[PDB]
Amino acid sequence: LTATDLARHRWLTDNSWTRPTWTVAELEAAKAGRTISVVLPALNEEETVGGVVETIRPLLGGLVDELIVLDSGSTDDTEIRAMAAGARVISREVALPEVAPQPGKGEVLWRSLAATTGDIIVFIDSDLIDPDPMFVPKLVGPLLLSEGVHLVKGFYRRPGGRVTELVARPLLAALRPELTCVLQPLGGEYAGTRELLMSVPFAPGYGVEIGLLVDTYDRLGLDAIAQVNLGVRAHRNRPLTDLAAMSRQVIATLFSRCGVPDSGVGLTQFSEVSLVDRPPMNTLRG
Amino acid sequence: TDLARHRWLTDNSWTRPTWTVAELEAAKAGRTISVVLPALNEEETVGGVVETIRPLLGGLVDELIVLDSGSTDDTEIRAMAAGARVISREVALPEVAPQPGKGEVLWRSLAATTGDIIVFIDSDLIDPDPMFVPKLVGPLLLSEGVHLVKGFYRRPLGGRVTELVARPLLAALRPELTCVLQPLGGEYAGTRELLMSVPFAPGYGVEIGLLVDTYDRLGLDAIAQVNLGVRAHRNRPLTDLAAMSRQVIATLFSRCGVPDSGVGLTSEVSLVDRPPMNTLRGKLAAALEH
Ligand SMILES: O=c1ccn([C@@H]2O[C@H](COP(=O)(O)OP(=O)(O)O)[C@@H](O)[C@H]2O)c(=O)[nH]1
Ligand SMILES: O=c1ccn([C@@H]2O[C@H](COP(=O)(O)OP(=O)(O)O)[C@@H](O)[C@H]2O)c(=O)[nH]1
Repeated sequence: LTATDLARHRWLTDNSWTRPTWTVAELEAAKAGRTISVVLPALNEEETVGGVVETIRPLLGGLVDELIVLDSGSTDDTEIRAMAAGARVISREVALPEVAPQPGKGEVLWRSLAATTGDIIVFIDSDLIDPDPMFVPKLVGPLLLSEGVHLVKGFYRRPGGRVTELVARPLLAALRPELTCVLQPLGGEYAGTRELLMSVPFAPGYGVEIGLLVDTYDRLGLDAIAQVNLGVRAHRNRPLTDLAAMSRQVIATLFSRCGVPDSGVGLTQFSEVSLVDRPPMNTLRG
Repeated sequence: TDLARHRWLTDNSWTRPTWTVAELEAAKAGRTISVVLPALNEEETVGGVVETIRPLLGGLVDELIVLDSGSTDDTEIRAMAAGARVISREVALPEVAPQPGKGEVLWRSLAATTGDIIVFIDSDLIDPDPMFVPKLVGPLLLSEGVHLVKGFYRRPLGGRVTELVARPLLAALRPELTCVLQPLGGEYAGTRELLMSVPFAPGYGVEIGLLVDTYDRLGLDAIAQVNLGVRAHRNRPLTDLAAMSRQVIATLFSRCGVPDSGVGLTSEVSLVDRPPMNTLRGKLAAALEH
């Protein structure tokens, strides 16, 4: 009944797949000379990083051209476990030597653009306990097969969370209502074209996902964004103080894209907030 | 900046209010106190809340009203049996058609009360305590310059909307107000001077709108907070919390001039305040300006 509703319905019809059952073989055949890089950001994920790598490794040399763990300064056994599991481990410093690192996830994903060569870049979190081998095929399907798509968001069915449903989706309803069609805007499993990703700033820390979604929308609208169901995953039960820090940075990043000033004041406890994006990687490479 | 917050907590926050009913009665100095419970279909709890306040009626408390918001259950009869006067939205402000939501109820109660101080207490509380009203009025009666008192609950050793939505948004847009522990709480008291003169946000936005307007107009030191006791976080469905969050966002955006689309969640979202009650009840308001 609203303009938002109407666009959502058609966008789901065209750009959302609850059964993204493309085969690896057909996706390989559709690459048409494009290459695919998979990047796992990792900070102290020794218990899970190898398991994630193991689910992607069978695609290496076929659908996937490179599988990189972009280490974020781990002090546990993340790097060596990623090595043994069959990934290429690259530090923030090796990825982009000319810029000093700053903390947070967004920095890692941004730097990975300088360390990878794929025409399509896929991000998968390294803290996943139950990774499924079809994540990468499902994420790249719309990029390889669907005209005009530059960003694919992977969502999970449940057997979003609190920040998604209380913070991100309500703020998008207020500020960019067409984007409320995206089921899991904060999700860490997603893929984009190099053309898109090199051309947008990267928000810091836990702002990176929402920043990329809004910057893509502001340039290209809903037509360029797709989503795919990766399967069933249970909600993680994270501490409220962590969720609040995430909510504060999601707010800061949304406000920075939507014309709202932000005090720069992090959370008052009885938190880390940065409004400093990294510039488009095109300004340094390519 | 934490110096501003530290000083406010030192002077304007009470974890253990010491006040007795007798000392508060003795401090009224001719001021009267109205207690208003908004109620929409609260038959299971409204009587218990009223019962905790009724012993104060005729002493500390001058009026005890349940503002019924269109209930179809036994809310009215049970509130009356417990000793409250029950006033419908229509009776409170008869010439203005009612609109839905909590903010409407609190706003209308201003036309149906005579107190120099108005105390709001939710009627859905499972474990009300008789010292709520004394604690909420203490800073209004015994401190100087306080106009709004927010009652907070200590938690066993705010909720999800408070900590993920309200506090982070205040950090971004009204940073001093992050010192308020439970900005969305429904137990609070205000002066007639303040409440009659501010617009009232609709629905679930009413509390945050009043907090921000008080802050802007009267300042941080006009706001106080008091610990009402230990209460466990209420476990509500996420969809309900999301609808509340969306309205909190809308009201804070209204108070900051952020274009809000008005688009709800696939939920009710209003961007329209009710005007200050002194615009519709000017003679009542003037009679109470004292
Ligand atoms: O500074 C950071 C923060 C996070 N991450 C990675 O980004 C993903 C999401 O991080 P989050 O903090 O949400 O999860 P957690 O680190 O608690 O598992 C995980 O794979 C982290 O290892 C990272 O590489 N650098
Ligand atoms: O339109 C409304 C919505 C709420 N309330 C009252 O305001 C308080 C807070 O409402 P909430 O919806 O949080 O509680 P619930 O109505 O779910 O018990 C309660 O005493 C409600 O009865 C009201 O009078 N009118």
